[PDB]
Amino acid sequence: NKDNLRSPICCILGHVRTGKTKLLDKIRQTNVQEGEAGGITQQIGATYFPVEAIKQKTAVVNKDGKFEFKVPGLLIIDTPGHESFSNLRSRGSSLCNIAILVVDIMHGLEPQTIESLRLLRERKTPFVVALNKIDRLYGWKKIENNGFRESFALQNKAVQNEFRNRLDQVKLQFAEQGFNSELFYENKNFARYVSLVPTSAHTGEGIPDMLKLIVQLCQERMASSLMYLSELQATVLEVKAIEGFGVTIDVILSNGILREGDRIVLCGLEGPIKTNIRALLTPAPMRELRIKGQYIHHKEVKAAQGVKISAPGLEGAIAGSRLLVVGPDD
Ligand SMILES: Nc1nc2c(ncn2[C@@H]2O[C@H](COP(=O)(O)OP(=O)(O)OP(O)(O)=S)[C@@H](O)[C@H]2O)c(=O)[nH]1
Ligand SMILES: [Mg+2]
Repeated sequence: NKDNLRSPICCILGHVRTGKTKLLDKIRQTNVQEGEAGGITQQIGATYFPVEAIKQKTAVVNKDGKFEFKVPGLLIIDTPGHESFSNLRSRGSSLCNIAILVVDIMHGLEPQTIESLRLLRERKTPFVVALNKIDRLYGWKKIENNGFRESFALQNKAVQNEFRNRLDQVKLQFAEQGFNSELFYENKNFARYVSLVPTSAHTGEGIPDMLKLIVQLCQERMASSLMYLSELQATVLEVKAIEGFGVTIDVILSNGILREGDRIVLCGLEGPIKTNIRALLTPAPMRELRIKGQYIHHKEVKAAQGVKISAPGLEGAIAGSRLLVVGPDD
């Protein structure tokens, strides 16, 4: 049914300083990356992208306009690239229906790329690879926010030669790791072979191709079930004190529908916590949940979304705990 439609979850994974947060910043038109403490990503980030915005940002690679969008929206998960946060990467990976694996085209596959590849392989998660930082190709000239193929056609042959050498050795690296990969238009076996999207976080080039590709991951590679809403699933990302709201929880609503006044149960230090959802909040669209700002009050939220819950007795709450809704009787 057209209602009960579900927004899938996409996880961005990659080696440290590969441009994950920067790519998200370019799509969002924000500056989270500069703001980050320690100059690193240390927490899971949630941004919701309405399908309209995706249509906007994919216009250059879909100018006839006959490409089909059957998703209501897409929830996007940013993850830490550092070696230390294996656990956060694992959690994010557990949550996400599809993925973008970011590779620095200059460096190729690196240890955390390998780790992420194991994570994706183990949970059989459909993914595309973003060859980021293509502007670092010597003598690259920019057309802002343009499809990769269009701008690549305009490049000189030094740039094309460097690009195809790096592309070749990245393909050989993937082959060594047990993956057959292809440049996204060159791929004839979408099910078995991984599409590669050259991108620039600074220039925004290749991003429309990437967006349209994760969309096609949702429509073709992802299970049909997850196109539609189902029995509720939610996971606690964070526990924090917010003023006017006391101790609140940042939660990923993976499936189902969350409602205001719902009696919920989640896990705390020494045991279960049963309470009622007094306030159901989201960040503004195209904005991170962890980043503070304004909130939108909801009387219900449909999966998948990043939400903030205000409720009594959430002090003990544990991150990574599942969240359940308790029905009125028996
Ligand atoms: N030239 C160029 N630089 C980029 C590009 N993408 C990211 N960078 C630079 O690389 C650095 C790291 O970017 P960042 O967004 O923090 O990567 P990350 O994957 O999120 O890093 P982390 O979360 O694992 S710590 C930043 O200083 C950014 O300016 C790109 O496409 N082109
Ligand atoms: Mg980051």
